[PDB]
Amino acid sequence: MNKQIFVLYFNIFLIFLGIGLVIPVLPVYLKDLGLTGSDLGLLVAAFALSQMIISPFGGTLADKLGKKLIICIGLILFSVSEFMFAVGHNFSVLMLSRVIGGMSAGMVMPGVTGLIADISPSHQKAKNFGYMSAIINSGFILGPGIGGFMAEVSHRMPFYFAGALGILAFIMSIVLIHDPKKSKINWKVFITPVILTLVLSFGLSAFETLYSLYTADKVNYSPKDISIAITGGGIFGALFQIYFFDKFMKYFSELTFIAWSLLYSVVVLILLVFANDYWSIMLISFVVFIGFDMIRPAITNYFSNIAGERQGFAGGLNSTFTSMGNFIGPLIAGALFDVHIEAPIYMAIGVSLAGVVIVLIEKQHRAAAA
Amino acid sequence: EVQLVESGGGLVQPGGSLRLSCAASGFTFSSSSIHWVRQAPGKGLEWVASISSSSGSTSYADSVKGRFTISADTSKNTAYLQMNSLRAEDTAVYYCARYSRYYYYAWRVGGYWGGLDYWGQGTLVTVFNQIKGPSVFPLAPSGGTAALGCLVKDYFPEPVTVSWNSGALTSGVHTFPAVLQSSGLYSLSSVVTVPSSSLGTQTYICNVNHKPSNTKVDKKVEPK
Amino acid sequence: QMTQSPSSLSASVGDRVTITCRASQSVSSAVAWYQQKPGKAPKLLIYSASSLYSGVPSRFSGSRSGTDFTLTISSLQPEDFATYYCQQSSSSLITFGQGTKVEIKRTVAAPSVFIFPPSDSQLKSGTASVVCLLNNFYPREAKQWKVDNLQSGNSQESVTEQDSKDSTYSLSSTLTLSKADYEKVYACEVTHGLSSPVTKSFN
Repeated sequence: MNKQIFVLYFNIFLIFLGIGLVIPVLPVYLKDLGLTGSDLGLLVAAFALSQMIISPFGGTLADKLGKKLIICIGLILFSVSEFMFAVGHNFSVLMLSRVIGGMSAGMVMPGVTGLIADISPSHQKAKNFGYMSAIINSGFILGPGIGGFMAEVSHRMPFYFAGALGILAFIMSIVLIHDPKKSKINWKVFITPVILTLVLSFGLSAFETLYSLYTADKVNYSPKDISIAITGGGIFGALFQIYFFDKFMKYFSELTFIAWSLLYSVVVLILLVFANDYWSIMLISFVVFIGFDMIRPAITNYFSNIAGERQGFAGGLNSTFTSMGNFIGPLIAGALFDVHIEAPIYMAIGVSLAGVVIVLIEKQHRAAAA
Repeated sequence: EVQLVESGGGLVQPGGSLRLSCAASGFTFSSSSIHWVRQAPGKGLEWVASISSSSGSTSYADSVKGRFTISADTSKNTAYLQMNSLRAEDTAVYYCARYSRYYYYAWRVGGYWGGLDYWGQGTLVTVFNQIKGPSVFPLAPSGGTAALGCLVKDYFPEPVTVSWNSGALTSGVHTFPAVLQSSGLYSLSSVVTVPSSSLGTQTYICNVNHKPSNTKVDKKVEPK
Repeated sequence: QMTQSPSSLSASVGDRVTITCRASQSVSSAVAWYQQKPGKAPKLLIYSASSLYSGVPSRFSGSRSGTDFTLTISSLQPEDFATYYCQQSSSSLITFGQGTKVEIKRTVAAPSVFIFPPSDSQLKSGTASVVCLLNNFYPREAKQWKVDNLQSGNSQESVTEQDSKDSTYSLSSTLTLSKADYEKVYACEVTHGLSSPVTKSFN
């Protein structure tokens, strides 16, 4: 398992590293190809829309025809998309690359989630999902760093590197993932987790994407200060995801843990609103994301638990609605931020309270059922 | 994709009010706002006002606050800048621009790109209305090539067009930028070169147009 | 609205140019860059990006150094000779830069000095205007009016922009006098481009 789980973690890391690889080099591509702002908005939207559309079907196909096949095809698609972006000198080629990348993500993430759920002992699933969330975050962190480090020779080298990594990951998955040994439909158990993940993503991506702008406009944070705050928050979140998430899973339930994390998030966000000092903002930023960083593995575990033999479908639903929230969040957040500097934090607090209400309602329904 | 078109600029009285319209079309995956930016003749760019497309929140420059009012109506996706108590420093070319911000989610890192993406053609606004006609004086030319020209004086305000042979001659014609005299009136000169052998071949005419006065004059330039 | 250095510079095609904009100390957000050619609206050249991402090498590269910002053009292509503005946003307002103009360099040229007498209608008008013109000279810096062998204050100078295909300037200096002063020789001296100042005279 320590070799199959490692290759699954590598696949998910590759997907989320390729996601963030494009940030440092987007203006260079726009200037080189003579693209407008409408083109930039379309290029951003295409990947997210493709992932949204493909993720549930990808998970269903992983359930039906086997997860290893869907993962391998998704890795092939990832390599094709990265190479297409590497050699693309036209807007249509770039849009096709983004679409193929979104489809590859919507095929790889549901399959990897379902397989990690399937090959895990019942007492180890939570730890594995916490590790997966930490790996996803690490890929997000390392994407832009490698993309900007390897753009000093050419703004197209990162995508050649990413395509090569996709080839290596596909070969590793073919060799190392075990072939399957052998081999719900109700749309009522999945309603609360999809609503929860959608609301939480919509309100949390709003605060995450505009954090640097908010800190620069509020407390005069230089780029190194924002980097310090982001790295401290990421270190604390990773430490809690890797070490404490599974211990909380044995003690509490998924819903109780989610509610407590959301209440902690509300408290710390309120404390962040009323902070105007440099060191106050730094110290609050260090700990303001811990509950949010632990909510994602908890939601993945809840999706896994409420499912039966449809782990891939649960992964696909999670991917679809997480990406939907992550796309719609910052767009609304920036419009609100133009009128008040504290608007994204207000959206985060509001969605946290709504999530607490949703979790409590679902817990009460469960108690009434039993 | 998006187009912004300005309208409603023209001659105004020094103290009157004037309304500018910006008609905008097109959709983008961004957060957008409509801004007004003016450029005084020969000067740089100055931001004057802004309004948000969603939850319309206005913003004004300190040098324009109180006198100007920006608004928008979303029935036809149009913005308006109503300027009252116009003063001397309000004569400029006014553009409406679209500020767009695009977002790319990646955890607590991630890109956003913002700027005035799209601009209009611009409309000229002249505040002074002390309109008076110009006076045209020829410059007598009298080597391989000599020069002759027109001298336009004591005109106001300062849209003026100078042409030679109704625009037929467009080679070696230099129209100097207008200057302000001590009397508060504008003066400029236009000079065209011509080989000395061509001085008598064809007589030279000089068309001077002052649009606010609707004054179109033609002056013949001949050697002394 | 923000200080930009230099106010105007000249360089040849293929050279590397740096424009410095002095930004606000009250906000730390990035700066957008705009390009404007004569007679047309400004055009967005560089977006305002996230503070974490600024410094990737490119033909037009923005770089934040301390509180200042720098626009670097690595290769001066012929069509990017224009005026450049920096823009900074804030809570609700927008601030523009003063503006830096980039001009094309060429070899030193001499001006064709001409003098023009007041016209007959000008004489009948009650004032006399005498113009001295310099034509097709590249170095913009050029310097006087003498009457019977030196006055200042009563003169107006107008200089044209760079020529589209020739890249030289034209200067007109106009001296205006009353009839009592005018009727009581004239000459204009130009210092440039030229080994010795050139005087053009008439009577």
